[PDB]
Amino acid sequence: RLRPWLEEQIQSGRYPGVQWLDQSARVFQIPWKNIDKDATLFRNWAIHTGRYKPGIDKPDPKTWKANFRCALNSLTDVKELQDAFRVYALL
Repeated sequence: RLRPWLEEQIQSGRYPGVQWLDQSARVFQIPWKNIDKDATLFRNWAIHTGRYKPGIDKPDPKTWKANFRCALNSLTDVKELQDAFRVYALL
């Protein structure tokens, strides 16, 4: 379920740093950066997967980021391009 969701998130542009680097190639970029106030991809992914209920349980970005890294790293159809940001290609 992560690949369909992630595609629209890059598209929304409502996540600073989360943008296409080569839209033709579906190559995009995630800002990989215990308090984070911002509405990051990790937070909204925890919201969407039902694992964070804003305002009623206490924010926790360490776990948001950890759990997003598990989902994204286990996608077979998303590959990381490697040599504070990660570059991925949709496939």
